[PDB]
Amino acid sequence: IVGGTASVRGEWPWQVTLHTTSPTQRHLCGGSIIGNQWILTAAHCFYGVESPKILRVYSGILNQSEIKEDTSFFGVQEIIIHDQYKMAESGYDIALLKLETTVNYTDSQRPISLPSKGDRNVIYTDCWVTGWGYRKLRDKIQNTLQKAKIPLVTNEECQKRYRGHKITHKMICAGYREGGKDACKGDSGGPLSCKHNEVWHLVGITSWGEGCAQRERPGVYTNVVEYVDWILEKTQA
Ligand SMILES: Nc1n[nH]c2cc(-c3[nH]c(CNC(=O)/C=C/c4cc(Cl)ccc4-n4cnnn4)nc3Cl)ccc12
Repeated sequence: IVGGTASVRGEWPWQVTLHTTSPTQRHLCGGSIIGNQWILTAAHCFYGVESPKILRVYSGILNQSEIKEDTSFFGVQEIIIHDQYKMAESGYDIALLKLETTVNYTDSQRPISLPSKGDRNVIYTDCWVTGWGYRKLRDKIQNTLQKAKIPLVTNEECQKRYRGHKITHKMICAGYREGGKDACKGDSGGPLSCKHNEVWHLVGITSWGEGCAQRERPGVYTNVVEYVDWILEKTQA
């Protein structure tokens, strides 16, 4: 996260850190708890992941440094990537992780609601991007989960900033005209969380952008509301 601040313990309890363990253990991507056995994340996270066997999902983490050889984690039973996914910038950047067991929810590990039936035309004005990603293009994974408030932009404005890409209704963009706050490398797969009537909703999944926090280059997120039917089909199968 560029231009962000440190979170405190319990602040973003749906946020997970997805680790790979091959060839060494490290943070790969963010994700969001959406059910007791379900994480929603980005499809691009699994480029070069040989199988679910090497993945570990950690919940209830503020600092990457908390994770040691005895820290509990959830195994991944299945990775469900959207069947139309090819590359982040072309869309369908969405994946479900089915966990090997159920999360018992606690103050530190909580679900976030999907955008609700009947809310398709809500204007979200309180949206936040979170993660352990870089603070600039050439950086490192951060120890403490970072947060930044970022305004949504219209798809029409977003398309005008990305004339080399197809910005579709299945994407949502967020950024400041003058830049300075954004997601960056290592934030992908995590949430764009928006609060409406004091309830958090998973509005976006961090996906891609041109640079990080540049002027007139909003971050591009998977528009979760346009995948609710897909999510419900996969999580009810
Ligand atoms: N353990 C690790 N050390 N170093 C790492 C790097 C990565 C990593 N992830 C990605 C995937 N993209 C993203 O996370 C977010 C992109 C991104 C998203 C928005 Cl909304 C706006 C601008 C973005 N931009 C970021 N950079 N150019 N644009 N690329 C890299 Cl490289 C993952 C893990 C580690």
